[PDB]
Amino acid sequence: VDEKNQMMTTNVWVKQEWHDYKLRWDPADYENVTSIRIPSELIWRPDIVLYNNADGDFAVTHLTKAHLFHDGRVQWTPPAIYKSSCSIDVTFFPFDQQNCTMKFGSWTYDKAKIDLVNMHSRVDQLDFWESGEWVIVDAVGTYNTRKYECCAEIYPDITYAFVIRRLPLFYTINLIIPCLLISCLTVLVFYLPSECGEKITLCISVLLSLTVFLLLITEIIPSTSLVIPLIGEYLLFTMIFVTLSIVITVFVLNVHHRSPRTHTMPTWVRRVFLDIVPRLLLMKRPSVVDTDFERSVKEDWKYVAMVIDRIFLWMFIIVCLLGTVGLFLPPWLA
Amino acid sequence: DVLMTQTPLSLPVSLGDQASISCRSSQSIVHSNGNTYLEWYLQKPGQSPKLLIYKVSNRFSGVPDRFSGSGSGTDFTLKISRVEAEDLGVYYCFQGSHVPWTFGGGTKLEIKRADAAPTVSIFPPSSEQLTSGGASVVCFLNNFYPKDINVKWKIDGSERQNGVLNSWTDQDSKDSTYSMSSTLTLTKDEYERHNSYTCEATHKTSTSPIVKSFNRNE
Amino acid sequence: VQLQQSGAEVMKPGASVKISCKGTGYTFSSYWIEWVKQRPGHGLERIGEILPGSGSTNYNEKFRGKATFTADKSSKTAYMQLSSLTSEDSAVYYCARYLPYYYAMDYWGQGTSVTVSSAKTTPPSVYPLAPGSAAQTNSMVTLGCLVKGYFPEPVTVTWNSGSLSSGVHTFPAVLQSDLYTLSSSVTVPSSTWPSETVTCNVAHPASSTKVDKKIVPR
Amino acid sequence: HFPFDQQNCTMKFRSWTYDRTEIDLVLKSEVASLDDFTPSGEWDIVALPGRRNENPDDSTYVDITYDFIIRRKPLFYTINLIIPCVLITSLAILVFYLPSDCGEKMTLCISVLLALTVFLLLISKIVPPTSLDVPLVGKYLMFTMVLVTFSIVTSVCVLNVHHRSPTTHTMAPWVKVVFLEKLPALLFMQQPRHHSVSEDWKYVAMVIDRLFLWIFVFVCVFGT
Amino acid sequence: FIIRRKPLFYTINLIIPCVLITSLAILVFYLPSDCGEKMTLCISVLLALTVFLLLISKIVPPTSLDVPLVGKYLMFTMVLVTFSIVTSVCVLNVHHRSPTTHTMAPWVKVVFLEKLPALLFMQQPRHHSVSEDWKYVAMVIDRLFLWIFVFVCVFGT
Ligand SMILES: *[C@@H]1O[C@H](CO)[C@@H](O[C@@H]2O[C@H](CO)[C@@H](O[C@@H]3O[C@H](CO)[C@@H](O)[C@H](O)[C@@H]3O)[C@H](O)[C@H]2NC(C)=O)[C@H](O)[C@H]1NC(C)=O
Ligand SMILES: *[C@@H]1O[C@H](CO)[C@@H](O)[C@H](O)[C@H]1NC(C)=O
Ligand SMILES: *[C@@H]1O[C@H](CO)[C@@H](O)[C@H](O)[C@H]1NC(C)=O
Ligand SMILES: CC(=O)OCC[N+](C)(C)C
Ligand code: NA
Repeated sequence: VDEKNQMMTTNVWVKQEWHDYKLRWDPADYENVTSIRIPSELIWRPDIVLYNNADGDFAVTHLTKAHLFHDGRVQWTPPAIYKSSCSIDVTFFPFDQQNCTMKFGSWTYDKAKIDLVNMHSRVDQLDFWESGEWVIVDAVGTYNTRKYECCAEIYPDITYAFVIRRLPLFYTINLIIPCLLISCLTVLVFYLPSECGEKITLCISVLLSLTVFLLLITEIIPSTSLVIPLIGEYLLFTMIFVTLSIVITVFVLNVHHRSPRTHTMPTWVRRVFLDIVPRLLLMKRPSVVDTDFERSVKEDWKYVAMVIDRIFLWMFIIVCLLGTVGLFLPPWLA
Repeated sequence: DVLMTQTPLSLPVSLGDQASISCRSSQSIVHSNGNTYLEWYLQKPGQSPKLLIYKVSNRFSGVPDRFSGSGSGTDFTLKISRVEAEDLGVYYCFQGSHVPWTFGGGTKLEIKRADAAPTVSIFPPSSEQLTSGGASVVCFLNNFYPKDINVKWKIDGSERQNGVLNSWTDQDSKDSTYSMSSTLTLTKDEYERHNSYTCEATHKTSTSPIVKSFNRNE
Repeated sequence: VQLQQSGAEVMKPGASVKISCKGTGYTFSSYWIEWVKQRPGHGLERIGEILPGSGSTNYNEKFRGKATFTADKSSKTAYMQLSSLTSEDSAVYYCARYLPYYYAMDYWGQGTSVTVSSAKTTPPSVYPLAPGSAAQTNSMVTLGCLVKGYFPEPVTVTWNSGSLSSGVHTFPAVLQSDLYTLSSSVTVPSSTWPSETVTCNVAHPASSTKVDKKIVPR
Repeated sequence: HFPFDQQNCTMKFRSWTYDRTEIDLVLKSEVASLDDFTPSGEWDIVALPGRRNENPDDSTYVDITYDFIIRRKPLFYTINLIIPCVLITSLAILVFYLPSDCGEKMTLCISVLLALTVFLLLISKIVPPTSLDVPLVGKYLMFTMVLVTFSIVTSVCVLNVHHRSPTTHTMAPWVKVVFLEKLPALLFMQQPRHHSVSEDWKYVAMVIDRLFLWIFVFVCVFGT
Repeated sequence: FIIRRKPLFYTINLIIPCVLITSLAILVFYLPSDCGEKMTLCISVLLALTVFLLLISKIVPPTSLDVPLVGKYLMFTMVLVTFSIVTSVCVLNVHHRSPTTHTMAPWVKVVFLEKLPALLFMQQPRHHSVSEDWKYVAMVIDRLFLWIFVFVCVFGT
C-alpha cells in the first residue's frame, strides 16, 4: 500500500467462468473424457480490464490454460498483479483505515452482450499470504451498471472495496514515541536557571528534532491538501510554540544580564514583578537587605527574570496539556 | 479579489461619435503566456450579456470591426469607431487573470441630443381612492433631458420628504428622452387636513423651478 | 450549444431556492459554469464557478456561504443553492459557459428571476385618472392610467387593440411598502380625447386577471 | 511560484507512420472530456483544450495537442514547508538581542544557519531551481542564509569587543565619542552613566548589536 | 556529443553554501577565549565542510582519474580547519594558566609580551596580573595565526 503515491499493489487470481456453445462434446464418444485443459489463447475470452489502473496493466497477461468441460463450461483462473489508484486518508495515521477499490468490467461488450455475475460477494482469502503490515477488515465486490458518454449502451462492472486496517506497532515505536519523548521537553526551558548557560541549547535542540520528525512524516504521507494528519498538526503546533519559547528565552536571558551600569529598572517593573506576580505564583522571595546598590539591583534583575520564566512555565504547561487533549481526545471518543 | 473600476459611470455620445471606455485593475493582470486576459461584454436592456472582445485586443467572431481594445498591465480601454442604435447598452470589463474573476462596474452608454424642457403634470386622486380610503398624489414629468432633474414635494408651504417615490424611465428610442413619476401616498385622515398641493420640479433648461399645483378646497 | 435555465421563482424571506442551468450541445463536464447576479438596480456580480467534470468550485468573497454549487454529470445540469434569502437576493441570475485563458463567456443562460417577498398573489387595482378640473385645457394634454396593489410581476398595459401605441410612456414598477405598482400616461389631441374613446387595458397573467377601465372627463 | 504554481503540460498526438498527405487528424471536440474523471486531491484541473496544428513550411506535418492547465492545491506544502521556513527565519534576528555574557550567541546563529541550509537542500530536491526560474522560497532561503552568515561574523566581532579590558586594550577617543555618546542617542538608549573601563567596552558591544538588531528587523520585515 | 552543463542548480545548492561555510573558517582566531565558544565554531565549520564533501562524493562518479576542483578546495579547507582546531585547543590551554599552576619562562615574556605584539601592531596597554599576562599571550598567539590563515586562505582564491 503505497501511501505516498496512492497505489495498492495486489496479487490476485481472476476467477472467470462462462459458457461456449461450440466447445461441447459427448464423453461417451471420446473414451469418457469429461474435461480438458487447453491454452486460453486458442479460445474466445471476455475482455475484463481494471478501469482504475495506475502504473500496471489493464488486462490479464499470463494467459494460463483454461479448464473446458464437456457441457461447454469454461473455467479460467489466471494470476495477475494489479497496481490500482486509491485515495489515501491519513488523518489518524498510524491508526488509519484505508478504502482502496478495484473496478473490473468488459471494455468493449455492453450488458446486452456480456453480463457479469458475482461468483461470491466476498473476496476469497483461503490462500492469502498474510502481510504483517495490514489486515483486511472487509473485501466485497459490488455490481454496478452505468452509461458512458462514449457509447449508447450500458456497461456493467464489479467494484471491490478493500477496507484495510494498518497495524500501528511499527510506526508507533518508530515515530510516535520519539515524538512524545521530545514533546516532554518543550517546557523544560522555563525551569532551567539563566546561569546554567544552556537554555538556548535545549530549546534549539527541541525545535530541530521536531522539525526533523515532521520532515520524516512528510516523506510517508501523500502530498494531498484535502486532509491533514493529526500527527502533522500536533508537530506543527509544537514547533510554533517551541519557536515562541526560544523568543521568550532570548528575552529572559537579556533581562537576566542587566545591571545599573547599562539599564535602569522602572518603578512599575519593580512593583509588578517583585510584589504582585510572585505572590500570585506562590513564590516567596527572601527578605534580604544588600548594602551594595550595584550588586542588589543586579540581583533584582535576576529575580525579575525568574518570575517571567515561571509565568511562561505555567502558561506553556496549560497550553501543552489543553492543546494535546483538545486535539486527540475527541477523535478517540468515536 | 482584484478590483476593477470603470470610468465614466455614464458616457453620453451622439450617433457616429468616437466612444472611449476605460477600465483599471487594482493589480497587474498580466499572465505568463504572453497574454493578459481581459474581456468586454455588452448587455442590452432586458437581455443577457454578449461577448465583444477577449484577451484585451482579440475581437470575438461576429462582432462589428468598429470595436477595438488596447491597454497594458493595469490600464485598458475600449473604442467604438461609430455609434449606432444597436450599440446602446451597458459595457463591462471582465478580468480572467487572477482567481476569483471579477466584473467591471459597468459603463452605461447613451446618445446625447437637443435637450427638451420637461412637461410637468399633476394628477389628484380619483373617486376609487376615496372609496378605498386612501389618497395618492402623483407627479408626472415626460420628455425631458438630461438627467439633471430634481423634484420637490412642497405642499401649502410645507416641504415633505417622507413617503416620496423615485421612479424614472430609461432613455427611449423614438424620442430619446427620460421621464420621472413621483408619488406621495396620503391617508384620508390627513389628506383633507391640508389645502394646497404643489409639485416643484427644477431642470437645467429652466433655472426657475416649474410650478404645478391644485387646491383641495377648490 | 445552449444553456437552458429554470423558471422564475418567488420565495419568502429566510427560505432557500435552487436554480439550475442545463447545458447541451457540447462537452458539459469540460467547461466551467459561471453564475452571475444582476440586481434590478444595476451591475453584474459574479457569484462563482463550478467545473462539472470535477467538484472544483470558486466563490467571490461577497457570496462565500450564501451560495453553494452542485453539478449532475448524468443530466447535463448545474445547480446553485441560495440560503437565507433576504430582500437583497432578489435579482436575475445568469449561468454562462467559460474556459479560462481560452474561451470567454460566449454562451449565456436566458436568465432566472428570483423574488424574495412576504406577499402573496394579488390582482391589480387599476384606478384610471384624468386631468384635474382646475387645469387649463390646451391643444395637447396627457392622459392617466394607474395600476397598483399587484404582485408579482409582470403586468402589461395596452390600449384597445393597440388603438394608440406610439407616444405612450409606461414606467417601471415600484414598491410603496410591500406591493408593486405602475403608471402609464399618453398624449392625445385635446379635440380627440373627449370625442374619441381612450382606455387602458391591464393584464396580470400571474393572477390571471384582465381589467378594462375607461377614463371619462371629470 | 511553488507551492502556489500553475502548470501547463501538453500532450502531442501524431501518427509516426503517415504524414498529412496520407491521414488527416481531426478533433472530435475542442476540449478533452472529463465525463469519467477522478479528482486528484493535489492538483486542480483548470482547462484541457485541444488544437490541430499544421506547418506552413513543411506541409507533411499534422498533430493534435492538448494543453493541461493544472493548479496546485497549496495547503499541504504551505503547512509542511512554508510555516517551518518562516519559523526558522524568524530566529535569524534574535542573536542581536542575546546578551554577550550568556555565552550562547554562536550556538544560536550556527543552528539557524544549519536549519536554513537543510531546508534549502530539501526545497531543491522537491522543486529544482533552473536558470529559467528559481523558486521564490529558495531565493528567500538563500538570502536569509547570507544574512545569517553575516550575523555570525558580526557576532564574533561583538564578542571580541565585549571581552576587552584596560589590561589588554585601550579605547580610542573616537570610539568613546561615537559609541558611548552619539550612536546610543540615535538608537534611544541613554547610557545610565550613574558613575569602569571594562563596563565601557561592555556598553560598546551592546550598542553595536543593537544597531544591527534594527537593520535585521528592518531587512527581515522588508523580506515580506 | 559535446554538451555543457547548466550550472545554476548546483551553484545554488553546493557552491554558495560551501563559500558561506568557508568564510567562517578563520573567525575562530578572532573569537576571545573567555567567550567559551571557540570549539563550537571551529568544530561546526569542520563538520559542515565534511558533510558537503560527502554530498559531492555522492554526486560525482567514484572514479580515480581526476579530483573535482571543488572537492580539492573542500579538502584543503578541511585540513586548514583541523589545524585551527588544534591551535584553538592550545590557545585555550595557554589562556587558563595561573601563577598557582604555571610559571612563565623569561623567554616567553620577552617573545610574546614584548616582540611579537610589536610585529603584529598589538601595543599591550601596559597601564600597570600574572594571570592577565597569560591571557595576553593567548591573545598574541591567535592573532599570529589569524595573520597566517588569512594569507594561506587569501592565496586559496
Ligand atoms: C500553454 O502552453 C502552450 C504552448 O506553449 C501555449 O500555446 C501557445 O499560445 C500562444 C498564445 O495564444 C499561441 O500564439 C498565438 O497564436 C495565435 C493563433 O495562432 C496567434 O493569433 C497569436 O498571434 C499568437 O501567435 C501559440 O501558437 C500557442 N502554441 C501552441 C503550441 O499551442 C498556451 O497559450 C499556454 N497556456 C497557458 C494558459 O499558459
Ligand atoms: C467417466 O469418468 C468419471 C470421472 O471423470 C466417472 O465418475 C464415471 O464413472 C466414468 N464413466 C464411465 C462410463 O467410465
Ligand atoms: C469504501 O468505499 C466504497 C466505495 O466508495 C463504499 O461503497 C464503502 O461504503 C466504503 N467503505 C468504508 C468502510 O469506507
Ligand atoms: C466500446 C469501447 O471500447 O468502450 C471503451 C470504454 N468503456 C469501457 C467506458 C465503455
Ligand atoms: Na546539531
